[PDB]
Amino acid sequence: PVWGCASTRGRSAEMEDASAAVPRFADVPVRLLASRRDLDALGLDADALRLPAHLFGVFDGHGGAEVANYCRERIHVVLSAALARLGKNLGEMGEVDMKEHWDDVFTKCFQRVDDEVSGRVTRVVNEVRSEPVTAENVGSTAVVALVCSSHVVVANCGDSRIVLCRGKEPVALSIDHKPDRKDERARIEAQGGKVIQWNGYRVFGMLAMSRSIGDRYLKPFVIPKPEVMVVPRAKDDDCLILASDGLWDVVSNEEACKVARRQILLWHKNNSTDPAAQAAADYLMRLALKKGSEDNITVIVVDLKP
Amino acid sequence: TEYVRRFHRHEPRDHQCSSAVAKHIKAPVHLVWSLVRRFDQPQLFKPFVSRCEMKGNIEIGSVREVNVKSGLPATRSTERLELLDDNEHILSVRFVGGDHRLKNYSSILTVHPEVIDGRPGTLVIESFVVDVPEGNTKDETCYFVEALLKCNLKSLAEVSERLVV
Ligand SMILES: CC1=CC(=O)CC(C)(C)[C@@]1(O)/C=C/C(C)=C\C(=O)O
Ligand SMILES: [Mg+2]
Ligand SMILES: [Mg+2]
Ligand SMILES: [Mg+2]
Repeated sequence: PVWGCASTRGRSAEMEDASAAVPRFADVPVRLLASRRDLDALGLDADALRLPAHLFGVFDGHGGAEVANYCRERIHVVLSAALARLGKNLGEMGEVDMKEHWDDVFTKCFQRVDDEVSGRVTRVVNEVRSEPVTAENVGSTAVVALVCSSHVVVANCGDSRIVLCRGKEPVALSIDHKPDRKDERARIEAQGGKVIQWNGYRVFGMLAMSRSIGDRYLKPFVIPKPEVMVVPRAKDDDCLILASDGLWDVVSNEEACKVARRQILLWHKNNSTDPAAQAAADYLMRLALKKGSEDNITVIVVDLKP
Repeated sequence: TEYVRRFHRHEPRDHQCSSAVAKHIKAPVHLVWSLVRRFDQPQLFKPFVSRCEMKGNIEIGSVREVNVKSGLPATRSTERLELLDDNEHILSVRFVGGDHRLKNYSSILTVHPEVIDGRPGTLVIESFVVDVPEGNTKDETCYFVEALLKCNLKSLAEVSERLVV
């Protein structure tokens, strides 16, 4: 247990946020983490080695909770299977650039779950299902962080956010897919869509994000293509924070980091999830409530120090 | 378009915009109308409606308070029944409240008989006039309202077609 998770309906009537925490959810081929020539100096073969990893995910649903739930139930399974296939294929490739392969695995994973939600591919239920999971106006953000001893790999889709706290300073690991972002607006308008400022910048004046799972009623303008970032860990790292807009709309990255560092430190000075990280997640959830957040609030804190 | 000039001609003032959208439904008129006419249950076909509260029986002047699902720029709207003609199959509504930005929104929805693939079908036409909110163009307003109404009609068609074989 290296994490804590806090969640609340908040001032909203229904709960449409979800989150996942799957320890040892898959084994990461070491080729995606080190080079062959780097492991051979030790006498080890990067192709055979496997590094167990954990998965943490935040899914801000909208128009319903079905898509955030489904993401919470499927992304880690699909991603585990994909990392197995990629572990096999990587043994027959020779030294290539791994970043491309992280993008490949995460992009195909998200796109896969999206096609399942959209009824475009048949899925298993142990039996098969092909009808869409839910109505076409239901969708969900999906920010997922794979953690292992060496790397933190992030796949972001939507307006949820993950912030890495390093050396008492904040480092953003995902960039919100707000439809007014230059590249996002340019891509939407190039495809014939329109971004309208209607209580915020929104796609066709409706959805205040440009990428998401589901929402097949706004395709191809809203896409499930994630932004991936491979971040090597450092002994100077403190912790990781995933959360829905219900936290970042009223709290900043700086304050979130300062707060999380303080909380974990205080717990360790004063003494299933991890008690310290859980304390940080509860304190951030209640801080977002105290700052007047009217959305569902979901927060995950991953402790990165041993 | 012969129906548009008879039931859907608006005279939007200069600070307004007006438009329409249509949808072919592969179902009989009486079924589609039986769904639309239920002024107290718009979530029967309207996909963005989470709840709807209306008191008393349905009559001209009835007001319903509608809550919409997340993923939209507003959360509630207050609407009044202005026209409910069962003989000509006409439904007209006006937005009198809400936390949205469609002030003086008026919509006219008509259901006409049609022949789709040599079988009985329905042509649904919904038109509207609305005030352009500050900081937006008439075109922006129309793309917004048209996106929403296109969703509404598509959903209506799926509900209707799912009740006829
Ligand atoms: C879904 C929707 C989005 C808004 O911003 C306004 C409002 C709250 C009125 C709402 O109902 C509007 C619905 C519309 C335009 C037509 C309808 O449903 O007949
Ligand atoms: Mg939400
Ligand atoms: Mg937000
Ligand atoms: Mg939210």
